[PDB]
Amino acid sequence: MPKKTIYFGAGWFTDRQNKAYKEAMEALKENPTIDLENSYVPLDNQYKGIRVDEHPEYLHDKVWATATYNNDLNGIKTNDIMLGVYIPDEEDVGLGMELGYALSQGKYVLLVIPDEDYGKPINLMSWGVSDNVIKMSQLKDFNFNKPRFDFYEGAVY
Amino acid sequence: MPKKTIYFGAGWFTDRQNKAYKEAMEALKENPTIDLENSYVPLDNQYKGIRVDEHPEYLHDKVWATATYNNDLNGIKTNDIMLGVYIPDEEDVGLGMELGYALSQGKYVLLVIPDEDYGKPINLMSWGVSDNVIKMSQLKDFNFNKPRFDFYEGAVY
Amino acid sequence: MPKKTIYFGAGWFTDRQNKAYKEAMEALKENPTIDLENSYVPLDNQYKGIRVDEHPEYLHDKVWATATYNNDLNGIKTNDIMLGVYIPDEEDVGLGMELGYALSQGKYVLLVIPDEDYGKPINLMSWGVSDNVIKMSQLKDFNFNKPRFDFYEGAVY
Amino acid sequence: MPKKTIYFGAGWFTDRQNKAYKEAMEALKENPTIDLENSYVPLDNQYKGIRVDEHPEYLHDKVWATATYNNDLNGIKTNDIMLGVYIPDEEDVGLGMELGYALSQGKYVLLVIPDEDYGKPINLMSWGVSDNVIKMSQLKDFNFNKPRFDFYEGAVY
Amino acid sequence: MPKKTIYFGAGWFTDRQNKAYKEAMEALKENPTIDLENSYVPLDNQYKGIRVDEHPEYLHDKVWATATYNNDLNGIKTNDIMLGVYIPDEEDVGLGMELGYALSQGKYVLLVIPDEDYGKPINLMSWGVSDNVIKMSQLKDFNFNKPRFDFYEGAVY
Amino acid sequence: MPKKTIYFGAGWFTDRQNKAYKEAMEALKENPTIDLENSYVPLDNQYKGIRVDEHPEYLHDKVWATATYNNDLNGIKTNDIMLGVYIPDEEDVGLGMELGYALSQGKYVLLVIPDEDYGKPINLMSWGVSDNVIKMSQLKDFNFNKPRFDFYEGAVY
Ligand SMILES: Nc1ccn([C@H]2C[C@H](O)[C@@H](CO)O2)c(=O)n1
Ligand SMILES: Nc1ccn([C@H]2C[C@H](O)[C@@H](CO)O2)c(=O)n1
Ligand SMILES: Nc1ccn([C@H]2C[C@H](O)[C@@H](CO)O2)c(=O)n1
Ligand SMILES: Brc1ccnc2[nH]cnc12
Ligand SMILES: Brc1ccnc2[nH]cnc12
Ligand SMILES: Brc1ccnc2[nH]cnc12
Ligand SMILES: *[C@@H]1C[C@H](O)[C@@H](CO)O1
Ligand SMILES: *[C@@H]1C[C@H](O)[C@@H](CO)O1
Ligand SMILES: *[C@@H]1C[C@H](O)[C@@H](CO)O1
Repeated sequence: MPKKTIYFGAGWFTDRQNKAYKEAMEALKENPTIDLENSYVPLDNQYKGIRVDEHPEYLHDKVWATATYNNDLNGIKTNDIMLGVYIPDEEDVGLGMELGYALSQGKYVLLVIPDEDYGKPINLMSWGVSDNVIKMSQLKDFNFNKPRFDFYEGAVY
Repeated sequence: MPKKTIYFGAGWFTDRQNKAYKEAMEALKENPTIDLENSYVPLDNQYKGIRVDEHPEYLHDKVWATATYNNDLNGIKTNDIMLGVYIPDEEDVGLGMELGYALSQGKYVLLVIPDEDYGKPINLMSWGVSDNVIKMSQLKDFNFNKPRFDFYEGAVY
Repeated sequence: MPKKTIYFGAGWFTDRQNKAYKEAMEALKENPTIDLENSYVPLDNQYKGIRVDEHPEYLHDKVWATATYNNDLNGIKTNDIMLGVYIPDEEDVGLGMELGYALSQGKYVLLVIPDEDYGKPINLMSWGVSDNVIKMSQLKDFNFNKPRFDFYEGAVY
Repeated sequence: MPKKTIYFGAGWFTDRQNKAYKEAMEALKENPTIDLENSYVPLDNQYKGIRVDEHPEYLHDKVWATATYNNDLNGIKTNDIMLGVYIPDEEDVGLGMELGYALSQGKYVLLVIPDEDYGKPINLMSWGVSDNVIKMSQLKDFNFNKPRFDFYEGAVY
Repeated sequence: MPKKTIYFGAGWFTDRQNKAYKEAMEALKENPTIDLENSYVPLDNQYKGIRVDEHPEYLHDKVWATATYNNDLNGIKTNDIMLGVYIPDEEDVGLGMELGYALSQGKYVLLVIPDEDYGKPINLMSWGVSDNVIKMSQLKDFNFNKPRFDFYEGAVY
Repeated sequence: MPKKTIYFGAGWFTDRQNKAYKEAMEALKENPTIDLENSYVPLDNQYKGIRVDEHPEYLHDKVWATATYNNDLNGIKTNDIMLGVYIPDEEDVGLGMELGYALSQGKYVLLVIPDEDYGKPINLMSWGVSDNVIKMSQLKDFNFNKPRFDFYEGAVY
């Protein structure tokens, strides 16, 4: 098969986020239309190897912030597809921004929602930016060579 | 004497959001470089007048959603400036998306934060999309004819 | 009192096209939110004054074509609003292209259809690019300072 | 060889359209730089499997129209190359729009004209959006890995 | 009576550059379609007032560079028109970049060349990005409300 | 490995330019993440085979200039990556423009500087457009499948 690369848009700040993250990453490893090795994973592309957790003084460093912001934008713009791991109860402003950038860069925008949450209401603008929204259990078999437009089968506020 | 129009980006989903919203609107009324009458306020431009809070039957109507999403994008693209009323503790995914769209449409992107919150950490991607970020009490006097790039005097996460 | 400029998108290749053209121009003269004098009219901006109808020697001149094409794109990109005078039975490929360019340049895209034709089916892609579609008799009073998204009250094919 | 995907921009509303469609599709099947399987063919991507011919009531459904319009845009934006099967005597507004969108998305824009019609006049804006225009008989051997800019060897009005 | 704002694109690194700069600024002061007061002049918008010529300690500060680069992009994107003061014998890479950004932001791109140099060859890519190119002595009277595409009356290389 | 294509942005007007050109081309031949055959090399894509050196009358031909400019833009837009061979002492306005276009087209923008010059000051706008800047000796081993954002380790004016 041909393979496409993605940007792994996913929060890592809550238990539900980290669960969905692990699940989505596992689904991508099993999906044969995805080149995960050459995809952009934010958490493995930390500027200069420095760990924002082990040294939180870097959250006042404007150079760190500039480089990290730009790395993410670059990760979106140089890969085929924008993936948003999306928790309806824990909606993320950063992801929202990235979705808007992905749209502007002409990328397919795919949201993935945990099966337990699929159907719960999501922000209108999330509903609208997305080209499609699927459940976590569909991610391993999603054909990224033939991405199509569809509507969320769920609520929007 | 020259005046600019804005898109009023703001959540309306919490008490702090609604407080900041009311404050920002009052600041705009007093700002002599702003034409507020010809500006786009999402809450007054929802398809058919309906708000999914006041009429929850439209929470699954895809026509309402399509038209409302598109009207907001149109409100961003046809106005001079993008405004984001921004609560650091209650960040909004919808606004995040709109910030990214505004960037893509070449708009000055100004965040306004309540004075009581100015300085609190904001999402890196919000920090990065923004051209500038000011406090609520600066909004009435901000010169929208000479908008400049500046860094938030505050943290990111 | 604020005024917007437009690009006058319209075919001039049939009797119905020319009729609608004349009507739309008269409506614009009477509309107080339009600065028609500073607007771009393709037919008056062809390279060197020449019209391939009035001087068919320029039908193979690539310089004339380059300059005229570029001037039209420039006329779209430097004006506030994109207008498409639109005959459902005599749709125009050139205008279609210009609608797509206008979309890409972040312009409000307004179709105007002769009252006698308003409601007739229009191409899906015209329906979709457009932000709104109105009847000729609405054009003189349309408020270009507060342009909104609306759906055609009519069919597509 | 490396292979590129396309969007199959072609009308299906006249005898000449359907002839050129069949020919262009055959040429693509034989072209070794094209991955036709993973290309976007509108007519095989009808929303929800519903047949606009067998159920023409869906031409008043705004959801059907929204999804179909968006699928086409998505088909253009997620594929490498924009292909416009172009009949000079039957110029298509929908294709025109799609050409403008393709330009905006940074795609190579290739028009293909039946050999019997190559040379006949085409709209200036079609001439201008295109990066190249070739005859149907050149399509099977076109090297899509090395697409180049050239001018139509033909008239433009 | 309507006025446009500009971005003052110009090198300041040679005697001819500085001469042309002074001349162009004087022309703009006298041009009644230009609002010079609300226009963006890079040299007066450098981060913190500092010029790497007057304070060379900032020649390795990445914060100064980030903010100054971003302010210039912002100055281009929030003003109506892109101006390039252009010396054919002393072409400037920085201005070149800014011309390309201006193009991407849908701005009219006007080059102005000292009368003594008008006609000398200019880089092809400068020739191509530009919408028009005029002589210094035309700048005071140029009608920025009706900007049109025209070709340089001069050579390229 | 997956391979990416590039646009070979490099002047050919000085001894230092031609040296860096030869070196960069050699590095690309040895880099296994690059498909050089299907990359766009300006100097081998001269319009219609005509040699601007052997026939310098074509530098007044507007058709030659139109086609050549458009070929370059096309070469940037249809390839994966923008490469700028960059001489700090011989900065090129044409390259600058192309860098701005590449940014606008969503491309990774890589500057390459001869090792003997790496560290010398470069224009701010060059520093800013670039996603990364490396030395000639790093080009053969650069992983174009995982391009990342970084800052020039050098001066900027
Ligand atoms: N029902 C909704 C939800 C969101 N928004 C837009 C406007 C606000 O700025 C932001 C709120 O999340 O997104 C909207 O217009 N209507
Ligand atoms: N000779 C031509 C052909 C087309 N057009 C542009 C302007 C019209 O809106 C549309 C007409 O097809 O395209 C033009 O300016 N000149
Ligand atoms: N230190 C610098 C270098 C360049 N520029 C911008 C503004 C000029 O138009 C162009 C000069 O090279 O680029 C700038 O603002 N500051
Ligand atoms: Br830390 C960090 C790294 C990358 N993206 C982010 N978005 C918000 N915080 C972020
Ligand atoms: Br039905 C239909 C489907 C897809 N594209 C179209 N353009 C005009 N009608 C269309
Ligand atoms: Br000749 C020539 C060919 C291609 N690009 C160029 N840029 C400046 N001169 C050029
Ligand atoms: C960008 C990376 C991640 O997807 C989000 C977190 O807020 O921002
Ligand atoms: C988009 C699909 C097809 O190419 C045209 C028909 O008008 O619109
Ligand atoms: C575009 C091709 C080359 O890279 C430069 C020369 O000025 O312009």
